[PDB]
Amino acid sequence: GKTFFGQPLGLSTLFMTEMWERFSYYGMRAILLYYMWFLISTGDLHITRATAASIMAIYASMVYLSGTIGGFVADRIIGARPAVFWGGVLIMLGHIVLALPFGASALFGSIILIIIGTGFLKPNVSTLVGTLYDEHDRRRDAGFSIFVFGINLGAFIAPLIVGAAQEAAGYHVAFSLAAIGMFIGLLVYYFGGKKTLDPHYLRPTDPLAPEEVKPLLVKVSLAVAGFIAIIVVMNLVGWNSLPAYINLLTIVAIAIPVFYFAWMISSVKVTSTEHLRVVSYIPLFIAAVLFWAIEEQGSVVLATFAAERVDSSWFPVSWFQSLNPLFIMLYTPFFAWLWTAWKKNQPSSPTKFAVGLMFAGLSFLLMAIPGALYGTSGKVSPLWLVGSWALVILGEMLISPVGLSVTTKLAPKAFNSQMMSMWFLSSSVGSALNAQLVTLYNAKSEVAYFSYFGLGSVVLGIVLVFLSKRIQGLM
Ligand SMILES: CCCCCCC/C=C\CCCCCC(=O)OC[C@@H](O)CO
Ligand SMILES: CCCCCCC/C=C\CCCCCC(=O)OC[C@@H](O)CO
Ligand SMILES: CCCCCCC/C=C\CCCCCC(=O)OC[C@@H](O)CO
Ligand SMILES: CCCCCCC/C=C\CCCCCC(=O)OC[C@@H](O)CO
Repeated sequence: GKTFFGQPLGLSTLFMTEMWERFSYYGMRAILLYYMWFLISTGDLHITRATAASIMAIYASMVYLSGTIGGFVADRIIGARPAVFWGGVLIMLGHIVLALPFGASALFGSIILIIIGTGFLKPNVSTLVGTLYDEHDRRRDAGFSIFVFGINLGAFIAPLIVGAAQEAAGYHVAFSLAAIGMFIGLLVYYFGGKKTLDPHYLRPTDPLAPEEVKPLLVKVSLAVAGFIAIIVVMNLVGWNSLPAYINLLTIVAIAIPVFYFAWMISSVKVTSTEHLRVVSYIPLFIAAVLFWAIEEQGSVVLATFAAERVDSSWFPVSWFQSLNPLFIMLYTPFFAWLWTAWKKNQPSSPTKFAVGLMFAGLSFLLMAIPGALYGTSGKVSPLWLVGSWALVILGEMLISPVGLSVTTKLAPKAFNSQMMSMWFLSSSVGSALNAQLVTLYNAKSEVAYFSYFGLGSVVLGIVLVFLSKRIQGLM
């Protein structure tokens, strides 16, 4: 019968829903940094550009960290389908706040709404995609491959459309276009989900038991009281600046995997065999952190280079952000044929982590060339950025599909659900690491910034190549 490229027609609803949410999110990311530059130039925002770059990095870090909790909220409390809807309302509200005739006072309110909203939506839309296929359906992998296609599709047209609207009608209209994009998504999701989505997912599939309610309430209350207490003593000591808070969220985002790691490597009930699998995974987790740190600097550091060091007079600078989802859509049909046809001697999944990290380092090493040859005073060809993005995404084609499968294969049965978080949390730690590194990038440190962090990523990819045989053997 009639399908959506061979899959049930319910996929088209979740295709549209996530395409328009990625449209709203990445359409905002393409102009949010430049919007902060504008507020700084008018004296309305009293921070430096290095701090504004840190905000962008720690913003993304909290979004991924929020994406590790929304799955628990839906599957236990509110339900997957209500989490996508109300998550989308919070995202729409976040963009509406920026569309209002406000300035810097609306930045923190808008950021919180999108952080909470994205955590409810992104994990539970992927969850609803799986619910379209009863088990044994081998169309599942092809359906998710089409789902991620709409993800990249929305991330591609958003910087082009939203960036052009900013040049024509200003920032407030451009931010309203992002809110409208989320509005189109909730329209197709609400009315489309009422026809093809299973009504069982209107409630939590694993609701709380009566004896589970009180301990969960105590657990979330102690974490809030402690986090509030940490903020209290900061202002008393005097560490009450915006870089001080960003450092706090940097520490709490990095301590979560560090505490989870020390919590896992120390337990006795795991015995020796599965204990080495956790130790051997540490070189893999740190490599994912370094890659996602480089990949997420495209919307921060590379966006700064595009506006200041590239002669892009005939088009909006924010259009460079479309290069990241463009190469993904171009690389996917090639790598889809590659991994299946390469039956002879396909490299191990740890090696793909190493080569993926080396290519992310080659992307930054490439960016050090124009500043060393021409200097940092003038403008260079826009082809330097399209070559940098081409390299870092080649590293993503090797790391992103293999990444989650690596953590699951090395995960002991007692750490499985927690090990899965370690993979998703590597994106939050990479952006948390960026919140400190992007401050070092400026006009006079361009060549050094790209050289040291680029070579350091290449060297650490060489080290993983050596350690690849030992880690694959444990699998
Ligand atoms: C449910 C619909 C949600 C979408 C709401 C869309 C809101 C429409 C318009 C408000 C934003 C445009 C206001 C433009 C403005 O005030 O600044 C003037 C202009 O020069 C700057 O762009
Ligand atoms: C997402 C809604 C806000 C949740 C904030 C976090 C507060 C912590 C736990 C939520 C309170 C528990 C509500 C669920 C509940 O009472 O279920 C009871 C029933 O299912 C079993 O007796
Ligand atoms: C599948 C693996 C892909 C690897 C691609 C490797 C590409 C090799 C060389 C690209 C040129 C290296 C950068 C040097 C360069 O572009 O300088 C040219 C510049 O001086 C022109 O004015
Ligand atoms: C961007 C992803 C992080 C990759 C870092 C890999 C860790 C290995 C080496 C890091 C370079 C250490 C020296 C860096 C440094 O001197 O900091 C200042 C530098 O930015 C000069 O402007």
